[PDB]
Amino acid sequence: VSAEDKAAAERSKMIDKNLREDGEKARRTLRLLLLGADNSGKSTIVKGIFETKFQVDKVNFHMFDVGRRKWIQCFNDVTAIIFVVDSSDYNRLQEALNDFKSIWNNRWLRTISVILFLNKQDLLAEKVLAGKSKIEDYFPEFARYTTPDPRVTRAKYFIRKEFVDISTASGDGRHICYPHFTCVDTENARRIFNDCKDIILQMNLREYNLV
Amino acid sequence: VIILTIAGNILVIMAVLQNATNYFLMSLAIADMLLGFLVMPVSMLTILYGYRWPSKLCAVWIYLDVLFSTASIMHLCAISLDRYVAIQNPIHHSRFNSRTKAFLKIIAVWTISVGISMPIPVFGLQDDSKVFKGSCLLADDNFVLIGSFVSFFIPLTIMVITYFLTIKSLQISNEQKACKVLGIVFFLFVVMWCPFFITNIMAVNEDVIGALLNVFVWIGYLSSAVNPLVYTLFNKTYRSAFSR
Amino acid sequence: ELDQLRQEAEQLKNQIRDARKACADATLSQITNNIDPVGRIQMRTRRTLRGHLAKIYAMHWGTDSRLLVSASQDGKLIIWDSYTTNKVHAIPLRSSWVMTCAYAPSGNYVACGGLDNICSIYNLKTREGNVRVSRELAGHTGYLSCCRFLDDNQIVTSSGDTTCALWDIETGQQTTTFTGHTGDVMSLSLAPDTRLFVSGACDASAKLWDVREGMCRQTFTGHESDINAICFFPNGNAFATGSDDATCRLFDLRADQELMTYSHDNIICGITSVSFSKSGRLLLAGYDDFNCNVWDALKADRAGVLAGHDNRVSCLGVTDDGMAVATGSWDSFLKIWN
Amino acid sequence: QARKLVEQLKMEANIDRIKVSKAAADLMAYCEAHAKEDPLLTPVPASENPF
Amino acid sequence: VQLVESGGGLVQPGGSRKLSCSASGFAFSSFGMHWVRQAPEKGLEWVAYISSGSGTIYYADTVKGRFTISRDDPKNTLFLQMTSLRSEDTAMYYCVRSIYYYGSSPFDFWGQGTTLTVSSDIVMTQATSSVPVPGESVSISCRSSKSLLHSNGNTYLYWFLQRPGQSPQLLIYRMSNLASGVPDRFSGSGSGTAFTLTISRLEAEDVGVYYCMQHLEYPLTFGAGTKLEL
Ligand SMILES: COc1cc(CCNCc2ccccc2O)c(OC)cc1C#N
Repeated sequence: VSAEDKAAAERSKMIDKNLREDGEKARRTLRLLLLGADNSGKSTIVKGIFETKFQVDKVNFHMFDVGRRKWIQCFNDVTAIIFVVDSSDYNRLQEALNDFKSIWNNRWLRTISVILFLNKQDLLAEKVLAGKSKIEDYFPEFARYTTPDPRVTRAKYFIRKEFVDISTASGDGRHICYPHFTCVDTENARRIFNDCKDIILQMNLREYNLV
Repeated sequence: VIILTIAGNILVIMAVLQNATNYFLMSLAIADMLLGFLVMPVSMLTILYGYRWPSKLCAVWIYLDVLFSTASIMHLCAISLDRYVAIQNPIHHSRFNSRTKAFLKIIAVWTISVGISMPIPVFGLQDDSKVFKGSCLLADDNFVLIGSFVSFFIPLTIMVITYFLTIKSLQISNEQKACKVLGIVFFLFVVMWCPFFITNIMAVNEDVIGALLNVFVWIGYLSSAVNPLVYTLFNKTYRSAFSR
Repeated sequence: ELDQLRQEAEQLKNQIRDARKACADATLSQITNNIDPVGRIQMRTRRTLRGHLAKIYAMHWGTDSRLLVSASQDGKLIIWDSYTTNKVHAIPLRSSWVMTCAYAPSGNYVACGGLDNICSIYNLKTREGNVRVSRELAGHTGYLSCCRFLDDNQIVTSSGDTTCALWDIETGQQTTTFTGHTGDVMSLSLAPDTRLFVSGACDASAKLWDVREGMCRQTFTGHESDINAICFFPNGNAFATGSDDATCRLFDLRADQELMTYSHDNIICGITSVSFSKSGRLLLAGYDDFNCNVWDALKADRAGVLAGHDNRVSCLGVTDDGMAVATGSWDSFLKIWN
Repeated sequence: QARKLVEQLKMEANIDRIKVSKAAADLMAYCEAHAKEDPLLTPVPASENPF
Repeated sequence: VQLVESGGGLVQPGGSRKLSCSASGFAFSSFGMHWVRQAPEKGLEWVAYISSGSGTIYYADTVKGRFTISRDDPKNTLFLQMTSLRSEDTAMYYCVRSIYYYGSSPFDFWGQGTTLTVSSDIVMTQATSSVPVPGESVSISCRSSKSLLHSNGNTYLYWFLQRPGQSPQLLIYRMSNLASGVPDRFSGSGSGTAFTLTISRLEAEDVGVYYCMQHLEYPLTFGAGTKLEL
């Protein structure tokens, strides 16, 4: 090789050394993804593309939410998905169930775990305590369901149960859902922290051949 | 015993799923395969010759075997420790992992193994009194006590403490499948390794002790053979590859 | 009002089908029967260029055919030298998400865009030994899926809001917008003359667009699902498309109708790229089974298979000389075959 | 919108067409006239090959 | 871009002096600096080279062991330390910047020179010293000791033109390519061991001295040079 080729090889080596450091620094953060249709309040859980960034106990989190079959292949390395649903409207609950069914049984997200967030439980309380609108009108099977004011507890347990039923029909045990009943609540970061810790724990158990 | 050991080590190495951990499994399999290839054929002849020695090959043989056995158990101690840090706090364990840790752990275990076995050949070559007593069996009480203490009295204490802490930390079905597996592994290891070293540290009817020593060193060889199977037999993909 | 419009549209569609079904007297596979086949060809990987830390989404050969760009999801663009496997330049992007890439025909500019709806242009040959942005072209509504350089001052871009546009770089504003698509536009291919270009969308129909006038010319529909890639025969009078039905098709311009379909019973996965050879006989294709196939374009009989990756293949490129072929993948390693 | 749609279809309706024999013949003639230059189809010597 | 050199002046023999050069308006870290000194009655002679990041250092045989070269990226400065001076070191030193990558052009910019006065090898020679000549084409030929054509097919030859009382500037790199900001009239043609530079439609202010330099291997050796007069 001549002199120029050795100088060019030196330049390439320096380029690579910089790339490695950037990669490790990138590797020290945890990323998420946020989904919710409308009239759900996605922005008020932790109070082209937008993004936030927070921290708890010296761990750094990143959020991503856009404003959908084609760009969803990009997000198949994130640690967990977040799914925010409303709980006071009875007209659109079937639409939210169908949307959850389409996300849960996708082809590129077959191993990504979901976190749920059922919002506005106090509005549910007031709307069910007034008695003007009944759940039996929209869901026929609600009349026979009995819980395992008691009315609010029965109703919310029914609403949570149908989502978990969609979840356990065919999952294969490689990923799971983590329901929650979020209200003005100020502890929405500790819950995500604990659930992400548990997710990584199950991953480590799976890698060490114990399971 | 020889056929089973060689076949298990060979099949596991060929199948290996190239995660950042299983290089450690291949290394352990290599050490076990090495002990079977050289140590098993010799010891077999000695039992047949009724303690006869069918010279320059004696002293070297005693050292070679010590280096292998020491590396094997050292590998088990390295695995246990790592496993504990992956269950107490998983996030900070996924932080510090740069796919280069395996190279560091492999170099560290092998380095310690050569140093402990470095002394036996030099001493044995000079004074055959230590090596051959025409039985080619070690004699020195002081060295035996020191060697047994370093090889088997530090790892037992480490492994026992780590097992208690991990089983305490794990306590909701996958956790019920992990607890069972850890218990099985620990029980098999201790009941297959303890008797020989216990008896040897106890001594220093000579026929009784000699026959016991024969049976127990063969039990140790059997444990060397069983190690690789149980570690990779609980994974489904390993089973499918093995059947294919 | 509505009744007359629906009836007229139906009558015209029937008229068009009747007219285009009067020309097909003989198929293609019945004309090229007595032709010596290709045989069997074998290509061994000659190089592998490593250094990315995530998936690879794009690639483009230089006009010289010795250099190439490659864009990754880690937010960085790398320019490689194929002969010595050295990195000439490293560029860090503002936004980590990127789905496209291009190399200017002269060699002074590169361009890239992604899930942020902005197409940014970088200038290479400057004083100070830097690589800094020249323009940031904006005005789309959805993400960008493909962009091809026309001159040192014109670009054509295809977005995900069912539209294509022609930008003049200096001023910064569009000069022409092509409309009529009903789904996201996924692929864009230019012509060797650079006066027409074809586009492929997610409603299973490809179109032939004119550049100066700005109006659709012909529409072809023969697929069962969305289309993910498109090319152009080296002659400029035919093009091949690939879809999610795990099948390829060769449409013709003057005859207006499809000519041949390439498909296998064993393969059921969708295609992600397509390319021709320098003469026009071979036709490469990249699937989701982590391997590529080679089709004899005049007989529809397979000829060879390349299998050096572990994850699906994203982009496939052929050099102007035709000396080698480079295929990208999600395993972070793109090799060079000869 | 239907007016624009049917106007587009009517503009697309009148276009020149040719038989398929000629198009396929031209395709195969071009593919055959430039066969001696393709380096991927026909093998080449290692010294001549750049890679 | 701006290159400035501070130092020099009358120095007693055996004394130690330091030359500092500061560069601004460009990224100093990427480029690799070079040191060139010109004798009062002699042609330019290469002195020392420092690689980017201080990875590699090369020195001339004459100044080997008594000259130290160091650079600071944060201060954007280049320093040459000289000790045990002699009588034949009276000269002018010029700061040069070169960047190496495929398709790149080295020795593009030359810094202002300074004055310091005290109290095997490829041999390249040009037969013509002075040529008398506007509107008439001129030809300059530089001979080479050995063939400069490498296995890759790249021949390393550089032509530099220096105007009276001015720093030399790059004209042609690799004997074919033309440097940026240079008029199209200048042309370069060559063969192994024989190189000719042809200029047509010659105009005023083109008068100067032309030097041919080979970059095939260290140490780099400059040509005797040719002087053009009206
Ligand atoms: C003969 O003396 C020794 C032998 C060994 C290893 C024997 N290898 C067979 C064997 C037996 C029981 C259990 C496992 C085995 O692998 C040894 O390891 C530290 C130390 C000494 C001493 N002093």
